[PDB]
Amino acid sequence: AKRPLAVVAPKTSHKHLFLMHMEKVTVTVSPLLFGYGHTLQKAALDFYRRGLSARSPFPSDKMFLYYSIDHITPKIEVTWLDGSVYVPPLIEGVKAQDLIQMVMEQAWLAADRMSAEGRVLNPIAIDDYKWEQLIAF
Amino acid sequence: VSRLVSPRLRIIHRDYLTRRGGRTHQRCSAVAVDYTPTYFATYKSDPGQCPRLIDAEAVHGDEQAFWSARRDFYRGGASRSYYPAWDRQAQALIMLTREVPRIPQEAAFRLFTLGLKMMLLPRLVAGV
Amino acid sequence: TIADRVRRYTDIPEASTEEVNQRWKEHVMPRLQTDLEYNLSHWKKQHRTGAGRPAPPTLNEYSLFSVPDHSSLGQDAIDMLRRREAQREEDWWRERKGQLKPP
Amino acid sequence: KRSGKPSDLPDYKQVYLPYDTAPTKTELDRERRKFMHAYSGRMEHRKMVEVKDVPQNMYTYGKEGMSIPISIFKDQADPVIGPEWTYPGIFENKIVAQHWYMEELFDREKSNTFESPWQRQVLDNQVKRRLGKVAWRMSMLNIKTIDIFHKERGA
Amino acid sequence: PKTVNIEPGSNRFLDPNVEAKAKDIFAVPEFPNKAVLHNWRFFIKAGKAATGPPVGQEFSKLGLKAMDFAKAFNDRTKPHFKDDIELIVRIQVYFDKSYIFRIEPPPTAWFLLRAIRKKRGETGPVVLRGNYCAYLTLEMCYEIAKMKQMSWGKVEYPPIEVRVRRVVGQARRMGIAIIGIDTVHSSPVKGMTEKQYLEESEKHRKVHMIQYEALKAKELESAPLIERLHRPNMAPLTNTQLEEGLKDANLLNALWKSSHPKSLFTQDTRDREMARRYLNTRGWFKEMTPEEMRVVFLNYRLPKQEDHQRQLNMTNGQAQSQAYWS
Repeated sequence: AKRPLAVVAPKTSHKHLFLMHMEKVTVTVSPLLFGYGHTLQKAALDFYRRGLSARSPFPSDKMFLYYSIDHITPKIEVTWLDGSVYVPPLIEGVKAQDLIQMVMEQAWLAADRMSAEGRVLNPIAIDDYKWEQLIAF
Repeated sequence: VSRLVSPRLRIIHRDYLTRRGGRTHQRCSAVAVDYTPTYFATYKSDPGQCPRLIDAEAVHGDEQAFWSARRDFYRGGASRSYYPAWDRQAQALIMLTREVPRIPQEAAFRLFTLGLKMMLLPRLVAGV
Repeated sequence: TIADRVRRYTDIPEASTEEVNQRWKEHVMPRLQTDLEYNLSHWKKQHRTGAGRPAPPTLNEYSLFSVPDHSSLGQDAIDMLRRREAQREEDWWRERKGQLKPP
Repeated sequence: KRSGKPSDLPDYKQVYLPYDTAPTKTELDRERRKFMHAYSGRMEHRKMVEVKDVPQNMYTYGKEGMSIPISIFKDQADPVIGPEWTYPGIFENKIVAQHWYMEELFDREKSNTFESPWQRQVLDNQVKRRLGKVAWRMSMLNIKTIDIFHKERGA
Repeated sequence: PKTVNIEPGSNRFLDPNVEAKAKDIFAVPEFPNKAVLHNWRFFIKAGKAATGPPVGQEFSKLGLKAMDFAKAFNDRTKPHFKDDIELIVRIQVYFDKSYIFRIEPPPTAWFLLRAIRKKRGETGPVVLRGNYCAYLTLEMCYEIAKMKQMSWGKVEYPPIEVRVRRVVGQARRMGIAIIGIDTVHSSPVKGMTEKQYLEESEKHRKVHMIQYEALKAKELESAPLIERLHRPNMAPLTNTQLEEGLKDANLLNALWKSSHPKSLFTQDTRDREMARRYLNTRGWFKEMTPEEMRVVFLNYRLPKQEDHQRQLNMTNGQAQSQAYWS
């Protein structure tokens, strides 16, 4: 780090998992584990669908599913441009809009840490935080 | 005694203070068994050279079409809901646990191990 | 009362997923090839040929995971409950129109 | 709308006759005389009405061997019509396909007396619509308040 | 004189010649998993697509020189086509502005006015117009329905007979009184008595069923595995059970197990009888031994052949034979 990290962070709700600064979002599960109803297995796999959705501007070719074997609880691993991986903790009762919110919210912190070490950052297309917008009628 | 005797599996616990009820600060726990950081090297390679983990593209092509698939035998329209995750694993768990073809080539040495006792007994017998 | 009103949410998916564990460990487990690490590595090879063997499951292989499904069960109970409410209009407007008939 | 309408209207090119016995002129206008009327609306509100532009001979009209001018491709002329039992479900559709008032269908179900084994399918597809006209009726009210017949009507 | 083919309903498809180049142009360039911005729809003639307000404008609202697309259109639509066949173009614009368009056969309303020879304004629903317009006969709708297939990758996703009731209804909604229905008498024939005409239908109309079912059952054997799963019927449950069975799901569970058709996994007496001991406390079905339930608690959407198949599973060597192999 070239400077102490940020203090304040924007606080807004993220619909879609746009590639803010991540480089590879892998989602590991073990189908040997099973469950009917809302479990973590379901919460993580819809996050795959919700990421691969035709709606989210996430690059569909950059998300990697990974069937495990050894009863690996569903892992969601995001890797940023600097290569520091991040597993959003899958607390029980979680679901899609949380993980799409966790990783996107952390995306601003992690992209901040990359911007602290000295990594040059790119222009981002989406602006989840409405800043150039005004509500019109 | 390792809890999950599989030494590569490592149990990680994380308890968090998240805002529930809009104002509160409750205790939420994210318990999980994940692979030891030992088993992280050969997995941050994209081919999944680490075994026990299979690129989903292997068991079938284009999960972009296998998980994004929407029920439509005749449920077209608004009722073309996605598939329930409970079978969408099954059609992939059943594909994982298929018959892989044990070839008789391995069976020869194993057969060469089948007649192990019967013929090694007279070897030391006939060799005095 | 706490562990009750949450049991509305989980015991039935548990009463199910604890019956599959029974079905799994009874019928498929005996005939399950335990050398999976070799088996998976075979499909990572079948994929590097491209012409590999991803096989689709069949009904008899799949009916193991046949379960009471409130995705459908709870739904078509409403619709059938509803096409009785849709049934009690033509049978109502036939009854009302049947009140104008003399005795 | 004007667009999406045919400009050139090809005419019925009879390919081959469906009979060897000519339908003599006398009976032609004896059976066509019956067709100039066609029922409409299926209940007590049965309404025998008139049909404009009646074809002249219906022994030849469509039963076989006439062409229909839906000519679409380059090599596909006005297709010939095979005989009746050569099209699937036709004399079965004759039982099913028609204006069905639900008044007339629910007495058939609660008495399980369907003329056809598909009227159980033309019933659902009819109620499954009317429920949709509600699940859209209400997924709109979650926006605003839409009130029926509250604006002026007519001129 | 000459009947082209005498078979009980083998003309459900276009000629393999015309069906060859049927889907050469009516094909869906596969969805790139992008986020669509605009799903436009046009009527365009055979190959007379212009850069004008009909097409070039909506591109020019977005700055696309639609002088190109019209050519890429005519790179696929100028041949193959009888003159003046107004097609529908389903232009689909993605967030990268790259379009993808499916050309489609003319709207069936365009077909219907051709097959009856009526221009714009001559046709109408009787309640607006007072008269049935041009006649038709079911024999004609079956050929408007052959060039109208929703899945121009799977030419018969809706079976043809199912497709006709659609075009028939759209016709009646335009005033097109077809003869086979809507009238006192069907199409008169010089062949035989009305009875000798009706006695030749009672055989044909039912031969089609074993034809239509088999095609409905072959479809379900390739249908999604979830589709062939068990979904019990709800016609027996009376609307107080049907409501008292929604407050507590336990009843709709024990019901499912109680009336599941026999399988290798549901031949557990205690599992089936555990439910049967739950319902009796709830006063539900009590006089119906397991058999008369399965025949009424079956997925009615099964083709008769297949419901009959699942119903007799215990007879089929028991399902105790068919199991998850390994």
